[PDB]
Amino acid sequence: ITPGTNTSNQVAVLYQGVNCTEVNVFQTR
Amino acid sequence: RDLICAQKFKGLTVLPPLLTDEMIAQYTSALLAGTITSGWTFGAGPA
Repeated sequence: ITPGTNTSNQVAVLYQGVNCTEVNVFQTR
Repeated sequence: RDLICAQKFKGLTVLPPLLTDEMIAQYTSALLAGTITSGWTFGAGPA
């Protein structure tokens, strides 16, 4: 998840198909 | 073992929709509330 290189360089990673155990942390659907 | 997890183990993973069943049901409630109370004006301007 990138808000845009011109805006910033911080990126978020979403591991689709995991329960935050087999990889801030927030478990979604 | 269900077929959902069975097909997932071969690369066939299903992505969840953006609008959940709860959020879609809330859109339908707004349409019903606008049709019964306002009529046809809630889609062509203000209610």
